[PDB]
Amino acid sequence: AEPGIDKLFGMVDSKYRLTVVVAKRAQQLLRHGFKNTVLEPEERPKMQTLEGLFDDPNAVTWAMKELLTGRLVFGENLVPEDRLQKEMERLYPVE
Amino acid sequence: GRLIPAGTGSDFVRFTQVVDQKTLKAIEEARKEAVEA
Amino acid sequence: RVDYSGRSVIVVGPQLKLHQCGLPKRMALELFKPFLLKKMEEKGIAPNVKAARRMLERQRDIKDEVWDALEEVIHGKVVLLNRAPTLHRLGIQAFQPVLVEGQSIQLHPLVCEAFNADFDGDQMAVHVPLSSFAQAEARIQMLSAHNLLSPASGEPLAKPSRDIILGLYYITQVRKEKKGAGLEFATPEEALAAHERGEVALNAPIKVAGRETSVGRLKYVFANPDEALLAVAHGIVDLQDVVTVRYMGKRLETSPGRILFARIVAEAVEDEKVAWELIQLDVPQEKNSLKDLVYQAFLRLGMEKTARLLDALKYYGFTFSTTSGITIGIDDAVIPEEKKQYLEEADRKLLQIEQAYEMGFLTDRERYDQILQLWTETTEKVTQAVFKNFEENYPFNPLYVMAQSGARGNPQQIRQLCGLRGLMQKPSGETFEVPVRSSFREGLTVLEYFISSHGARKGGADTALRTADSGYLTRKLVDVTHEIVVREADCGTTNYISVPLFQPDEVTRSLRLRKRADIEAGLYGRVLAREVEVLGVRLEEGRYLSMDDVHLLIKAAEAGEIQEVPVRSPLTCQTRYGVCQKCYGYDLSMARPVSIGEAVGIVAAQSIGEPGTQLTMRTFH
Amino acid sequence: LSQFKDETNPLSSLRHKRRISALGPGGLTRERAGFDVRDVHRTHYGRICPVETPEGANIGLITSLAAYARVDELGFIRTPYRRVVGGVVTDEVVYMTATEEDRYTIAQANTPLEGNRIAAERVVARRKGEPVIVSPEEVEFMDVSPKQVFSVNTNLIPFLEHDDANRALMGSNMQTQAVPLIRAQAPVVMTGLEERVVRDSLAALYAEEDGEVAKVDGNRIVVRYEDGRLVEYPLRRFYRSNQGTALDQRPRVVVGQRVRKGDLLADGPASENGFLALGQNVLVAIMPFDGYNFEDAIVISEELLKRDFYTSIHIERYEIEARDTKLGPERITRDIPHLSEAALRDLDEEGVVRIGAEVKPGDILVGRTSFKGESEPTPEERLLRSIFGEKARDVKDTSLRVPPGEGGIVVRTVRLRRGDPGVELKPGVREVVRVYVAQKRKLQVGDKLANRHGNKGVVAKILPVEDMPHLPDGTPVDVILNPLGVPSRMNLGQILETHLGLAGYFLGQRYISPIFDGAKEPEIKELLAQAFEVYFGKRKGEGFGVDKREVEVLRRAEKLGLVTPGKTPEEQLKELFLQGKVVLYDGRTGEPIEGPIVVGQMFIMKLYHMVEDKMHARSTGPYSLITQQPLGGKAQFGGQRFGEMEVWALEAYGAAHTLQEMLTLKSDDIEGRNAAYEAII
Amino acid sequence: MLDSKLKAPVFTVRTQGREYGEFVLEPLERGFGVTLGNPLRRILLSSIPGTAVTSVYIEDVLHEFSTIPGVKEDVVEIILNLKELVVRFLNPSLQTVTLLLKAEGPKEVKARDFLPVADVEIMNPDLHIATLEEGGRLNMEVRVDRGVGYVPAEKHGIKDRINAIPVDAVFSPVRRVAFQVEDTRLGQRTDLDKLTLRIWTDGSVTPLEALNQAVEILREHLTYFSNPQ
Amino acid sequence: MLDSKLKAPVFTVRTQGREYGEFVLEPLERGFGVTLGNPLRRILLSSIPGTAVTSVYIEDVLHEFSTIPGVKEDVVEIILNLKELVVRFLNPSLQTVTLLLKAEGPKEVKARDFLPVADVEIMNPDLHIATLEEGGRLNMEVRVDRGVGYVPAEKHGIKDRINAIPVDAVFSPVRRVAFQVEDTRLGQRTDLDKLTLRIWTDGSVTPLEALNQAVEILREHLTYFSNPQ
Ligand SMILES: [Mg+2]
Ligand SMILES: [Zn+2]
Repeated sequence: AEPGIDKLFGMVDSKYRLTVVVAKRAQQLLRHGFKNTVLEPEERPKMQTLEGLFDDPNAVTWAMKELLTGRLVFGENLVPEDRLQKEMERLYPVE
Repeated sequence: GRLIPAGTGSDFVRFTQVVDQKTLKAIEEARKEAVEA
Repeated sequence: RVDYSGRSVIVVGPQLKLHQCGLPKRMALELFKPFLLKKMEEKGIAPNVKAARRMLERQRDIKDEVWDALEEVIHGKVVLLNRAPTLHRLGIQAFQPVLVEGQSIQLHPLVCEAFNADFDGDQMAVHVPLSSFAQAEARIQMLSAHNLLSPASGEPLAKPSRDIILGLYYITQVRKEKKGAGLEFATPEEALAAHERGEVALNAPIKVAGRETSVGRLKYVFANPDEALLAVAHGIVDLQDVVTVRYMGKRLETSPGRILFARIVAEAVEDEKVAWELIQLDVPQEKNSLKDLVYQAFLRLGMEKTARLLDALKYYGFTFSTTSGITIGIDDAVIPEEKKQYLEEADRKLLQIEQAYEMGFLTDRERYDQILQLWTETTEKVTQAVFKNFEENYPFNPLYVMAQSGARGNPQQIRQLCGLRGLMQKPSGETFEVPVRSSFREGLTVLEYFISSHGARKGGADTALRTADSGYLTRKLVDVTHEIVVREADCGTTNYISVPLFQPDEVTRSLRLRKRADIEAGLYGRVLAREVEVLGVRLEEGRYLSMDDVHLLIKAAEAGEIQEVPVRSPLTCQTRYGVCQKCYGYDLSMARPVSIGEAVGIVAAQSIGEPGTQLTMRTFH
Repeated sequence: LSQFKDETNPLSSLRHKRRISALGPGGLTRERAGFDVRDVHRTHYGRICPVETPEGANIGLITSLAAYARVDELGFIRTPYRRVVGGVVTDEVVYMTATEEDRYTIAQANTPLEGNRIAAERVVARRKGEPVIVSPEEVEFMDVSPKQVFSVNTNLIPFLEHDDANRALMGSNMQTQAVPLIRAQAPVVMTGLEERVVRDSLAALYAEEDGEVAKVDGNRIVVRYEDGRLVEYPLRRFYRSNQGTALDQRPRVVVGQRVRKGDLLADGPASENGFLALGQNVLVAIMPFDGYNFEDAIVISEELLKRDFYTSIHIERYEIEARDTKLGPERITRDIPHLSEAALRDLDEEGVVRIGAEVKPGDILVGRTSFKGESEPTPEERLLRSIFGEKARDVKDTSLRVPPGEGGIVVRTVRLRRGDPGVELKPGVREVVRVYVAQKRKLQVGDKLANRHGNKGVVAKILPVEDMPHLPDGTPVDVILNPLGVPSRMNLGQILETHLGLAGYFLGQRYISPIFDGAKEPEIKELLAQAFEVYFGKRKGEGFGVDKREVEVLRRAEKLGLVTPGKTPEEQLKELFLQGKVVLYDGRTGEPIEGPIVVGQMFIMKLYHMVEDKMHARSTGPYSLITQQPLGGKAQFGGQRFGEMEVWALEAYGAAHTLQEMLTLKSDDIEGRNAAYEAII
Repeated sequence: MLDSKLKAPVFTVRTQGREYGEFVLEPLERGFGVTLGNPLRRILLSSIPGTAVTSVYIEDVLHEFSTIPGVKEDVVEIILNLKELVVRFLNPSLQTVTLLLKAEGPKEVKARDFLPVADVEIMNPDLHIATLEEGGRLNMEVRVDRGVGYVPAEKHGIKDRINAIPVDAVFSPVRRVAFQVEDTRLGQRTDLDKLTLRIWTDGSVTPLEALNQAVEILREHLTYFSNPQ
Repeated sequence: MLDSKLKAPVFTVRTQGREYGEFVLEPLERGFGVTLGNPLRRILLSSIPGTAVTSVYIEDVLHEFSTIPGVKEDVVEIILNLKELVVRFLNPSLQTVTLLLKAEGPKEVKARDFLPVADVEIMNPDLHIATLEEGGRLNMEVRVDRGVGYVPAEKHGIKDRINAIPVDAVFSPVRRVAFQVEDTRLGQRTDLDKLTLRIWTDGSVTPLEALNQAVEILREHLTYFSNPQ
């Protein structure tokens, strides 16, 4: 199947929450730029024509791999709706 | 052709958000700036 | 009609994993055309978008670099597949495409059950999730390997089908051969020696009804696990033979095959001791033993870990199936001699009924109704006859193992080849007076055929008319039930239903335990309305009762401590449009509590519409 | 009532030539009622097959008639029956109406007979629709033949007798879908009507009276009768069948040859030698492979493709009209206005494509030209044209190209200008241009083959002759059929054919097992006995005995109960063989397959590929004018329907967006699908 | 040598032509004949190379589905007959040889009617190409090549003459392999494997030659286990 | 080299001890991984020589089913434990070596309690032979030999001492072989064989060493096809 799916399911209160989180996370992973991730370091996304998944294959496979770590935070009302898109634009550049 | 009332279309999860600790600090730096003069 | 779709003939993809499915590259191409176009541009293959388009307008103009591109685009994306009548949610599952050459679409064997699909030409359609969200849901909650347990019953649907069982079975069943002289090893030391040499001779088999150890156990003892199979490889012991082996702790008298099965699972999931806990190597492994294996593996080890074992079983089953050399042969359908006697016995028994009528004793009718019960009994007699034959003389008959294995075979079917199929009904419904004495093995004659034909069409026409009504039943059930959805917080209205464990009138009035299955149907994954102290354990209030708990309550009622059970149910929910977590229960496709937001309404409506196609339909009212 | 002839193959057309439908005038039987009509009635005997009806909604209402069943002057299916006078049977056959048949006590042909005598005291007969055990003194009439009970189409089945009437239907209908193979073979085992099917049908070309052969062209056999006269008999070389199957008459008689009155001069589309032939007899092992034959999959040996065994020629006519528009006639020329001459190569004759040209998807089959926009097309694009290079020829490229899916080689073309022959062109129609194209369809994994019994299935894998199951003597099996498909369904007849076949292979002979009187288990075990000597006899003389493997499998055979313990391996294998199964080694390991496995000459045909077969796949494409939903077109495939049942499937899951997608971006969201595409891009 | 090494596989051969060749090898320890015979068989059928008709050119015919007058056999039958034609060249210098043939009138055309070529030999002389009645024209150019395996006419595609038509490639020289492992008796220990594999060949190459190539492909493959990583 | 020869079997290894060792080798043309893996396996289990306990002698015990007092473990368990004992001699001169051991009283007997032998080494020292409480007699003579494959105690039969009991022969240092043939992708042609065979070993020899021996036994055997007759 797909990496720690159970581990993932366990993080959320609802199944359908783990779908919303990953989907929205993948959204922004493209929009603000792709390096928005929190895990470029030692071991991260990879593909083999050459190992280059490091740039833009599957957004969603990333989101999950990050969410499986404890860096992201998904709340019902975490950060004010419009003001986020503004500060994310400011900090994450190749749009 | 509207979103389904049931599923992800749940009002329970329609609205959800994700943030990196990096943007966490950024958003309240915005709040710190709220201090006038 | 959807914009990114496509359909072709499907074909079994044995090596393929649950996870994936083989999709024709040629199809992937115009399927993922726009997605390819830009990665074309992202790499030197083409300067741009319109360039890339004309670059692919023809077939001969494709550089093999393009495939490399397409394959790269499809890296972690998944498509949806859909069979002919979509009857339940699983009638559409998601998988990872593994581009392949040719026209046909490679489908995994295990999911062939979910979509009723055989490979006689059934074609499956395929769609593509375009938004990042659409794919998110598609592979998280709609991929195949994530939905292993049925929404109808908390019983596995990824159950080793026709071949896999057949295989996994043959490897684990033990054999028995000849009792000529004494079978007493249990006590004499002269018995171990004498019957060890006598076995060396031609009188005692390696497999003999000796109660503690047949000389087969006497001769061979294997220290380490591997040791056992090596001897097998060298032609010392066959897999189905009875020998003695040493595991983690005690000397276990178990055959080679059964010991190998152990490893297969033990390896599938490495938690070797957790592998031994949930398996029964004490028996040949039927579809049920496996179905159970899957289930508990699903509850104990985890979803994906389960998927693994599934393909693991799939692979060895298929393999060992090929080697076993099981094959149908005219001589394999064995006709019991007993047939001639049971026939001849009911034969004269008919003469008497005619001798009775010829006198004036029995009414026109009485004769008829008496002759029919003559056959209906005689026929059922030959049927236990044939099986007993196989049971005692040919444990490994080809025809028979498929039937006794979760694999292909029906008791009333075997009867038409080895025994005989005899009573066929007239056009109207009044069965025929004369039976069909022949079997399929021997010439079903000219007439007996015609006679049987009548009942054929009524069934064929029945399937066609119910086939559309299974659609009838569903529409009506979804029209009423669609709005119903799990939206909640434990609805506070505690009004509950009590599930009976005993039935009144089968016989006038005697109280008795309801059917195991039925009871499971009533309490599985339910939420206890009020606490119940039963056999020693204190079932907590609101606790979701696992299958294991519904197994305790039954043993308890067996003992005599409970006759009903307090459980929250949709029948009594407060939430006007909707149903809550506590009132629904467990069964999401997952065996955990129901997740808020599941479209229960439909999930229900479907589970009742599909089976519907199996129920007889003569006239509505 | 009148419909396209179905000539997938002759047998077919024959059937469609004589099938009695319910539905029609409307006065007789509309579809509303049916269950009483749909069922088989006691009278349907010898009058209508009980097997031929169509699987599906329309069942029991549409059906072909029986073997001898014939319409007396006014439409009452009656049939032939002999006259048995006392305990004496006769040849005077009475074509008896349906009604008169009830007045007499009729008997079945299966009744032991010496010539004119009836041989057993209690012997079956049937008064009126009801089976009755009558005495030789009451037998007034007897059945002509078991054959008159069913239809032609069914009578072609070997041991119909051992097959469940339900899946024998499948067998009957399957032959109706048999595709003519360049290499046609008759069945190793036939019923007996193959011969008269091709003759009553008009497949092969027979000889009027006796004589000798003058010329034997690939296109004509001018025979010369002994009457002092000679006639030229043309042969429909390669003709298109309404459905697209090849109908070629290919000679079978050499120059200067004796001709029997009524002897095959040329064979029909599918006849080998006057015999009906569809599909080819192939040696088959009946066991389980990896999963390659899991529910109903067929594993095939590459070796079958090496030989030109399952191969069939196809042909399709592409047409295009030169239309008369008020904007200017659609010229049909070699001129293709906008980009390359590389495409014009095969457009040899100016305009049409050259014969013998290899046309692949997307090549110009024909070219035509129409005008677009009114005088001033694009204000922006007119600028671009002035800029980069003013090459102004305002005509549009509307040219018949090869639709996706495929074409082959062009074999014939027809160009009917406005109308001077004796052809009337439709109004507006300036001229028509057809282009017949043909192609070879090799056997491949997508294809579907099925024996006459009913075993239907699709090729899942083409294995290298290198590793599939091979017999002791190096001859390997061509196709590996999965046992499991035999118990559920009930047609042992296929397992009986395979057996009789095994004999026919080593005995180099073919047989004819009638419908219910044919071969009988002892006679077949007998032929196998003769076979054992050709298979193992030569083995003795050639120099060698039995393998370690061969003995090993015998060990797992006696422990099984197929061989009488104590006998010798050469005697044990004979036993084993008589049972129809022989020892087989893996091929991919050399080791043997624990336990004997049956193998033999089973006849298997290949089925016709519908226009569906064409694996559709669509990205983006046309849309409908009023309802804007994806629409199948000339150079783009057309979308798949997402129906209610499929909606609920997703509804059931939490697929919220995926379902929204299916209803918006992918099908109806006009602005959606556009911004969708671009975004993806 | 005298004891363990002199007791060595006695390679014995029995070859009667280029088509059949038996090969016995007899003391082999335990389950070795199998270990040997099987791989060799697998090699013997897939890896050995040979010759096959790769292209054809009838001078007045344009497509493969054409019927030629005076000729009883249609192009599809003839091109088929050619597939069964077996040729043999003697050296690498001969990669692609074009055989030529033209027969007019009343004679039955056979494979030997092809004009001889220096280093090429036709083992299939009496094969039947066609039957010409009178005014029977037949002028064809058939290309022959040396390759391996099966190659569909659709995969290569010939380019001799624009009106020529490709044909399917039937390359393996080996027709069938068979190997038997029967016990043999050696002084004190009876358990012994005896491998005798029988090879059949179209004639292009010989059983012995085939086998030799076989064993080398195996050896070459066993060397590929040299540089770890 | 660059095209067909540089595209050569990339022999990759993953060995993490002397017991387990993976071996991958891809691209292999068609159905070759199988043609290779199968024989090698067959060799890996039968041909590679080793050492196993072939005979035992307890001084007061007469039959194998005897129970010895003071000793918690019955003869059948101990003779079983001995099958798990792995020894290694350094040279041919050592065909049959008899290891000796006697322990009295309260100590737990282990494989190291065996009196050392000049050219023999016990790799299985801490293995557990038995538990002696007090007045515990234990004087045993265990015969060790070097052979190949599996040999049932019934097939050989001990002749050391009349009261001795034979043991089943655990010889191949290799415990289990496994080879997988999964497809691999190479540019143009997809059909490709990838062979990765996993070898397990008791520790005596190594997976790599085993495999190498294996391949040579095959090669050596391929040469026995040299002198016809
Ligand atoms: Mg089907
Ligand atoms: Zn509630």
